[PDB]
Order: sequence, then C-alpha cells, then structure tokens
Amino acid sequence: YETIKARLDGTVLSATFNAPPMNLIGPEVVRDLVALLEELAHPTAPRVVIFDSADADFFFPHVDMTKVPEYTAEAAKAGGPGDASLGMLFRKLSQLPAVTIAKLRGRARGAGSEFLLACDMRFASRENAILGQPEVGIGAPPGAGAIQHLTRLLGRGRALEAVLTSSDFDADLAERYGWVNRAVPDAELDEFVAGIAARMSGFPRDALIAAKSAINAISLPAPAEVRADAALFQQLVRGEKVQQRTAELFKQGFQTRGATELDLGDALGHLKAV
Amino acid sequence: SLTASYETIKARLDGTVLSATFNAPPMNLIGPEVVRDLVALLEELAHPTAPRVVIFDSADADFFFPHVDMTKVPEYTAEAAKAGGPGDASLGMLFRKLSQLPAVTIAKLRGRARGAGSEFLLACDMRFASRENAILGQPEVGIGAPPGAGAIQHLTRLLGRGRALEAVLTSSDFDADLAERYGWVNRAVPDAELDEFVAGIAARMSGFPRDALIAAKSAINAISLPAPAEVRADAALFQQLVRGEKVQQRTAELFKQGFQTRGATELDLGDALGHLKA
Amino acid sequence: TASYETIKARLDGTVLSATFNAPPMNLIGPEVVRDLVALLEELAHPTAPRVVIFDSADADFFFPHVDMTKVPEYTAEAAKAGGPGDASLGMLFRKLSQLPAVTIAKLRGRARGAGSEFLLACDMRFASRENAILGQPEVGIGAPPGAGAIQHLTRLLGRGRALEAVLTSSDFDADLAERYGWVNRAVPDAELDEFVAGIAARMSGFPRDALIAAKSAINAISLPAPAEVRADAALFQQLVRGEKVQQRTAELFKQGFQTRGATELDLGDALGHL
Ligand code: NA
Repeated sequence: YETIKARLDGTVLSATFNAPPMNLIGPEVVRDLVALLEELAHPTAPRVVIFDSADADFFFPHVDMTKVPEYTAEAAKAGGPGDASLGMLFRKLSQLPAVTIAKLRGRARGAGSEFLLACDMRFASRENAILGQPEVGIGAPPGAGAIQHLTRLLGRGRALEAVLTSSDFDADLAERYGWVNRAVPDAELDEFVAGIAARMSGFPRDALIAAKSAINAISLPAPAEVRADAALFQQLVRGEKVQQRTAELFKQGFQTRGATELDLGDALGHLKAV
Repeated sequence: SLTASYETIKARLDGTVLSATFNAPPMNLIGPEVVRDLVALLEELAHPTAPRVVIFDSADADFFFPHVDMTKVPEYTAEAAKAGGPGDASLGMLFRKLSQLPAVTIAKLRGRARGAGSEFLLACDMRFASRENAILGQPEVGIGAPPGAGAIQHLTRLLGRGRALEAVLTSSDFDADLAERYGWVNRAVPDAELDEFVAGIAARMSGFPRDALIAAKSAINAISLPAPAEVRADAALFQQLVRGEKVQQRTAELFKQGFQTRGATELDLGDALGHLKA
Repeated sequence: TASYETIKARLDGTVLSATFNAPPMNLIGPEVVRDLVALLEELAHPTAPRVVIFDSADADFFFPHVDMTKVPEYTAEAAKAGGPGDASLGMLFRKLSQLPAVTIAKLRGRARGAGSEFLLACDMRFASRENAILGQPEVGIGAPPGAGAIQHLTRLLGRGRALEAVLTSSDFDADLAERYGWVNRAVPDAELDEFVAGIAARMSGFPRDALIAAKSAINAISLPAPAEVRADAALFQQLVRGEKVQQRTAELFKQGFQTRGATELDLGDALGHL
C-alpha cells in the first residue's frame, strides 16, 4: 500500500504506517487501512497483525485537520449506511478476525491514540512513547472511540482526566492508568511483541476468533454510541471555536515537525480562550 | 469574580476556576448546614456562565469529611431533597447531581475522607490525594449497613469486583498509595506538590471550549454512572439498616469511645471498627 | 464442622478454612465438584461462617485445571447445584460468587483453567509473590475459557489486558497478575497467611446482614447475567468438540498432561511447543 508497508512472516503480518511527511491520518492512510482490513477478513489471512510506525517521532500525530471530509469519505467505504466515520472504521478494526497488536514508540495523539485503543493489545516503549487526547483542548470531544475505550479501560476518574485535560501521558503513566497493556524498555519492545505474536500464531484460528468475539461483545460500545460520538465530533470540529483555536495552532506550526506537534499537549495550554 | 460563598463552604472564583473549601467546625461532619450549602452550590453551578472548573478542598487539619453526622440524619436528608425531585431525598442523589454538573470537579484530598466523605470524592470527576496524609475508607459495613451514597456503584466500577468487595466489606482504611493502586484516586501526589499539581490541571481546562468539556464529560458519565433507580435503591437500603438494632448498638458503642470527636476513634476509624465485638 | 474427601475444613469462630486436597495433583474431578456442591449448600445456612478462606494442600498446584478424563462425571456433579441448563462449572462457580459467606482465595503455586476460574469466582484473591502462577490455557488448546474467565477477566483487567491474558494463554506471575487486576494483591509468601487471616478477622465481628447486603449489591453490578454464563459454557463446548481441540489435547496427554511433569508445571510455555 501507499501508506502501509507489509511484511508477512508465517502467520504474523507486520504492518508499518509510513505516510510522510509526519504520518497524519489523512485519506490515503484511511483508504489503505480500509483495504488492509478487507484482506485480513479472508479465511487464510494472517492470525496476527503487529502495527508499528516508520516515523521517527510519531505513530500518528492526529487526523489531518485539512482533510476531515475526505478521510471521512474514505472511512465510509468500510461500512454500511450510517457508518461514514473514522469511529465506525475503528470499530471494524476492533472486531477484525486477526489479533491486532499496537507497538508504540513516539507520539500517538487524538485519532492516533484511538487507533491504538481499537487494537486488541498495546505495548509501549518506556523511554519514548507518548499518548494524548488533544481533542477537547482544540474544542471537540474525541470522535473515533477514545471516550468509549478510555472510560472502560481507565475508569471514570482517569478517563475524565485524560480526555478533559488533553495532557500528554508518558508510557509508565499510561500503563498505570491502563491506556496501554504494558510499558516495556525500548530495547526489549520489538522482541517482546514478536514473541507474543508468535505465541498466538500456532493457536487454532477458531479459538482466537471465538475468544476475541466474546470479549469484544462485553467490552465494546454499541454501534449507536460509536455513531453518536462521531457525529458530535464532526459537528464541533467544523465550528467557530475549533476554527479559531486551530488557526492559532497553524500559526505556531501545527501539522509541521516542530515544537507544537512534538509537544502538542503542552501547546494547548497556551492557546487563548475563545 | 462574582460567586456565592456559604456558611460552610468558602468559595471564590479566580477567572473560570472556582475554589470551594469545606469548613464546618468542629470537624467537618456532613451535617444539615454542609448539605444545604452543597445543594445551593450545585444549583449555582448549573448556570451556563458558571465556572468551567471547581477545585474542592478542606480547611480541617485532619479530615476532608469524617462521615455524616449520625445524630442529624433526617435533617441533612431533608436538606439534600431540595436538590432533586420526588424520590431524590438522599445524599446519593445529591452526589449524582454533583457528578453530572457541567463544571469539571477536582477533589484535592489531604487527611481523612470516610463514608459519605469518600462518596463525595467519588462523585467528583477527578481525585488527587496527598501521599503522606490522605486516608480513604468506607466504614459503613463495619458499623452495619452497605454504603448508601454511591460507594457501591463507584467503587465496583473503579476498583473491579474483587478490590471493591475488599474495600467495602472490610471497612479498612486505605492510604493514598494503595488507593491509587486500587483506582480509588487518580493519583497520589507528594503533599508539597499537590496544590501546584491540582492548580495546573484546573488551569489547563480553564481555557478550553465550554461545549467540548461538557460534551466529553457527559458522554463519559453516560458510560460510567449508574441509573438513578440504582442510586435510589442504594440509599433505601442504607437508610433502613442505619435504624436496625445492630447499627444502633454499634453506633452507641462507637460514641462511648469518642465517635464524632477529634480523637483516636475518628482518626483511625477503620481500625476501631475491627475491634468492635459482635 | 463437616470435612469432605477433597476439602479439609476447620472452623474457628466465624471463619472457615477450607483446604483442597485431592491427590495426586488437585485436578478438578467429580469428587472435588461433589464436595464443593455440598460445601456451598452448608454455607447457605443462616448461622454458617461469615467468611471462608480457600487454600490448597498441594505443593505446586491450587488446581491445575479440570480432569479432562472425567468430564461427564464432574459435569453430572455440578448439575446437582442448579436448575435446567446449569450443568456447568460456570454456573456452579456463579453459585460460589453469590454465596452469603465472603470467600477469600489464598493462592500459592499454580491455578490454571477452571482452577483460575474458581479463584475468579471467589470474592477476593491474594497471591504469593514468589510462587503463585495464573493462566488460562484454553485458547492455546483450542477453545475460549468456559467457566467464567471471559466474563470476569474482561471486567477486572479491561479489554486490552483480557485479550492478552486469554488469547496468549500465557502464565502470569503474582506481581503481573496484581498489576493487571487478576488478583487483589500479591503478598510476600512469608506474610501471606497473616495477611489473609487479618482480612478475614476484619469482617468476623461485622453484622451478617451488612456483609450480605453489600456483597449482593456489588455482585449485581459486576457479575454477568446467567444466560451469559450459560453461553460462555456453550461456546467452549462447541469448540471442544472440534478436531483441533481433540488433537491438541491428545498431544498434551502424550507429553505428560495430568501428571506432575514439565507440561503441567509450566503449561503456559508448553502450549507454545504444540
Ligand atoms: Na482497572
């Protein structure tokens, strides 16, 4: 794919997001993810997919704020009527027959964090993984699953903290809060994740699918709630207050590889109230 | 900076951040005055131009709230009723209104918060506790009733079944570090850093769009709060057991040893309960 | 107090210490299930002990898993505890969870499969840092866990960590089990007996109706519905009928399953070699 480099080692696929300049989630990333999910639904597809990033500093910084309609239209192609949202695409990711493992170095914010949250397991580099939900600070509630996943993983208090402060969390704090399964030393992370994927590679396909389906049924929101979250994000992200705050962010180097994106959580605290 | 302040709650507004300090001597028992003032504060905070964020703390040297005043239950329940509709005459329903406020609420804990005191903190949006001096507990079962103002609903969700059964059924006191490990508080913070930490959190949210804060909070609450019927059921059961013979006898024994005074029984109530003889 | 063939019981005031002792290796077989059914009946009485501490007499195991050579027999025993469609360890363990008596599982050594599910059905779990091991080997063999691990682990661990524990079928030490939420706390082995005795003692003088009321209210929020317990069992049964489970179970027996060898001592690892 244009934005996803795939290497298949047995029944384990390594899918690497490589969408220069900085791995924004735009229409091409979404299009290629839609195509990948279609492939991974095949009976003889890999049992396990490991997701990682080719970018030095980011997994995904967030969605491309200049292409919201465009990436939304790509996301719609994965679903049926009512599913024109990144949120419903990430729901399909969560329900995939393949076991998905997110391996995080560097920064994953906004829908970047939501992508990780939709995967089955998250393992993060202690030294360099950073998670955040900048959406509220910019001016919209998270629209692709953070509300649904974080509330269940973190519990009410910690989810309110993460979502409403829009602050950045290092890997150790993310582990303590439950946002990732575990923080692992950077030097051990690749081997640790490869080993886990190798565990499951030899297990009966139907057992993996049955157990995952059963756990998902208990722990995923209903589609109505996913669609409601997306609709409210889609409304507020087009609103005047978000326009003004995003305009200030653009002046300060938003969607460039600089201080604003590297330390976006901090940057939001300096924005003038609208 | 116009904002109401009350006999038992010292409230002041600095921009869009309200600081509200509970100060109800002699020892911050949740009595009718505290409940009345909290009812009034929650009504004020429903206004669209009200503060984005409220920081709650305590003026008391040793307690946030020790628990409810067990000598004034009908009187404080009557005050609590004024916050809601028919069937909402309970601290549980008052604390549900607190949870659902448009304002983001931060509980800053030093010293002891037990019973309905812990339940107040649990109803707030975020809890940050002094590592050195914060203590949490649910003494209700040890006295002889299940918690009646939300601890069952909140702790089961935050702690999970096993740890909630441990906390509620043992009525033991938890220090800040263990409270954090169990999920009763968001984080334990060194005492010397706690004020600045909480101020920073509040300052973050102070400049964020009001509608985004409210939208996100409301959606999170929808997933994680009980239904009103469950809150009312929790309250009903507590109000009846606090009048059964065992609670009356054990409460009387506790009063004999200094319950509702600033002494060993209240400073270490978790321990006191374990030594009461059946 | 009553002692049983496989459950050695001592009553001290209002605290019952019930020790599982079913040689050669504490498999959950028909005798264990029979005796557990009888014990649950006794513990329903108004003047039963307020608290029960469960432990094991076996040097290496709490319960390794069920005796897979006696499935009809132990199932028939479990059936006696419930109504139509309750002939499952899942429903038996639900009855355990709903007991008026407070149950504390004190874990040394290995508890896997339905052994872990027994512990999960108890009210509190405290584990020896040095020697407690937990695992759900079911997916590795080829079915989702059928006796409550799906329902309990998803709630206690959250989606990500539950998917990890269930899909990997890996063994978890006490410290990791505590971090993930599978046990309440990990305690040094030398302190574990005193710690658990202290917890039981806290509750010994508490009003019976308060303990029962609070436990019932917590269970109502945190237990699955009976239909979901029945469905967990049925899903396990569908997959267990399949060729892969039959084949992999046979290979495990060929490698010393249900004997005190490497396969049972280190079952998590053993599944990876199939
Ligand atoms: Na948790």
